[PDB]
Amino acid sequence: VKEFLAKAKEDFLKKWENPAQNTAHLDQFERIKTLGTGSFGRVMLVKHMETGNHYAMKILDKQKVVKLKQIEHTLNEKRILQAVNFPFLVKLEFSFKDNSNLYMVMEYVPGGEMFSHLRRIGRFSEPHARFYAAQIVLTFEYLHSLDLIYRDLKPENLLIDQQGYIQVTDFGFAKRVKGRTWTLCGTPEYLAPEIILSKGYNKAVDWWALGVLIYEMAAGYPPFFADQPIQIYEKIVSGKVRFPSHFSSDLKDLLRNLLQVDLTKRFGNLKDGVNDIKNHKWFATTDWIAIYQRKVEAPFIPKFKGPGDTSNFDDYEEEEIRVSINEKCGKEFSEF
Amino acid sequence: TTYADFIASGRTGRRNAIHD
Ligand SMILES: Cc1n[nH]c2ccc(-c3cncc(OC[C@@H](N)Cc4ccccc4)c3)cc12
Repeated sequence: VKEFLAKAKEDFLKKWENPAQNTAHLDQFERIKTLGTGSFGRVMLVKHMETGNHYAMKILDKQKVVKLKQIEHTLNEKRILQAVNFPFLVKLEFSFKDNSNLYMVMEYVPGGEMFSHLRRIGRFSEPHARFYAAQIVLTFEYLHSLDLIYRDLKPENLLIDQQGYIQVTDFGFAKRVKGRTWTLCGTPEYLAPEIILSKGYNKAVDWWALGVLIYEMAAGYPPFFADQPIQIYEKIVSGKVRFPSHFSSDLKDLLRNLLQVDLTKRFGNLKDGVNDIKNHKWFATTDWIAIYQRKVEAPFIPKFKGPGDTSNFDDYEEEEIRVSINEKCGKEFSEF
Repeated sequence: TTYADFIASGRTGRRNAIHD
């Protein structure tokens, strides 16, 4: 594993120091349907016309990004995604910009959102939850070794591919940092205590989010919830979590070690690091190598009708992609 | 039940991230 990481960091660094730019154009793609939306952007199913290859394209409005003060975070997402490579991370295939927007063209994950399936199904069995959790663990092992913090783990950002495996998407809050960072980032339900306590935080927040994710997958609802954010933040600091009775003993134990407010006792952030997780009882049946190699039998396979199918996603109101005659925030996004 | 309280909450839909 150390051999693999050393090699991974070399390839990563090369790309980080010399990032790729404008490797495609908008009119080479056929806009087919909006797959999802958010803050100041939307993701659509697109077809590369010359090849017939389908892709997922995120479109950001430059002015909207500036308005929401996401300039630096956006540049981070662009520079990091073009430099990383892991089977469970969505691969940025092309990126370009025009007078009005920023474009990220990535591998399309036809299976849909984990959020969708979990809400519809209610909750995942422990083995089903364990399967996804293992992919996240390995992904965080990879990302962290590169000094990257993800900061937005949640069902909404995890898509299922054709094989029923996970594809981590949306690196809008990802950042390469050594030491502590301070940005109040994330989604309320998955924020670690340190993020709300202004003392700064490190990679350990991703491990707390993992604990929230495993909890929500196995229970059907988050460990900390309430009508408004402020109510949520308070529960997160009370350091008290209630577990459903159907939770196994090993699962409750792992969770207590993951949702640990004391940063000196939280798993993933200790002396043995990620291994304290990989070797925990709840993961005894998990074959880490087989998972990385994608050879473990997926508990859920969202088969679909040929390429370009969007049946596993919801319906959104379509909107035209506007491109002014005037170049907008040219300077601000010059390196994108 | 906890499930009922969650489903009756306004936070069962896609959750928007917090920026600033
Ligand atoms: C599909 C898909 N396939 N290959 C991708 C690569 C990246 C992304 C992506 C890139 N930025 C942000 C994102 O946000 C996640 C959700 N918050 C919204 C949402 C809900 C359903 C659909 C698309 C988006 C997602 C999506 C895909």
